[PDB]
Amino acid sequence: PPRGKTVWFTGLSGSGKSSVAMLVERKLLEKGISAYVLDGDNLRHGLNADLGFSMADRAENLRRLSHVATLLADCGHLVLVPAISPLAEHRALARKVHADAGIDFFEVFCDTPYQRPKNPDLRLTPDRSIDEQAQEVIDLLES
Amino acid sequence: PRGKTVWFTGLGSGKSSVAMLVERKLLEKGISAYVLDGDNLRHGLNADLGFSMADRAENLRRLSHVATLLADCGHLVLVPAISPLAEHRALARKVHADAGIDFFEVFCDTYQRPKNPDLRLTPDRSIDEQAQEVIDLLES
Repeated sequence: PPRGKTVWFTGLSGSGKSSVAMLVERKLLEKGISAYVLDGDNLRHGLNADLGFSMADRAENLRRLSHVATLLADCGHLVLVPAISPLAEHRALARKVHADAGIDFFEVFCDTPYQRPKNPDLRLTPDRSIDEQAQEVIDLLES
Repeated sequence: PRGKTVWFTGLGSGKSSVAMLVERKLLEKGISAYVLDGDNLRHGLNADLGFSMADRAENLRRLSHVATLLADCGHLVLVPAISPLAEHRALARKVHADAGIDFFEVFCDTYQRPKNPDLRLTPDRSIDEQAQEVIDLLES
């Protein structure tokens, strides 16, 4: 069965990660693509209910989130992950988990101890409308 | 359209074989089935866990949530479980009920024996017939 891919959105709270991810989801579902917004905050209620909010627990939450993304992508989904992921190592580990799974991984930086990504696939900035920004993610996936 | 979980339990009892053959037959019919293997999850998602009593319980708790997540995404989730104890199965069941996902317990007979499974698979049955019995349950 077909395999999906992951778009990982990193950036400070208030940078529009969840808004953009949700609009991309809607636009992809209209396309007939099984898109899915994977939010770590939701996972915290069930799967990840053992974790707290220490830095170590946040790293672990993200490590787990990257494996849930590869699992959903293995199941065919276009996974959209809005996660602050402030450390480069958070994003590097998620990238490595995807490489090992053979799942394509796109990093989108929603720009405003946050370590700024040097080489994202796409950098979004607040001049543009959320609709425009969503279309830029869509253009990235279709390129 | 929400999926469902089939939870296979038993001792070599043919659990992973029936789970795989059901997946294959469902995939041929255009049904999005998926075999969710706890040991595979231990190499990735659950790589933080050891093998203590508490760890084995946590591994099952997490597996049950992964199943509900996948079923919520529309998959028919097939779980060749290592869940010898009744309380294990009960926890998995409760997770599914709390999520509003239908849960089917399939006992691959040959450890606390299931008292009230949806289906009992008997070892005299050719594994084509066993998988077909599972599919018939799912299609009824």
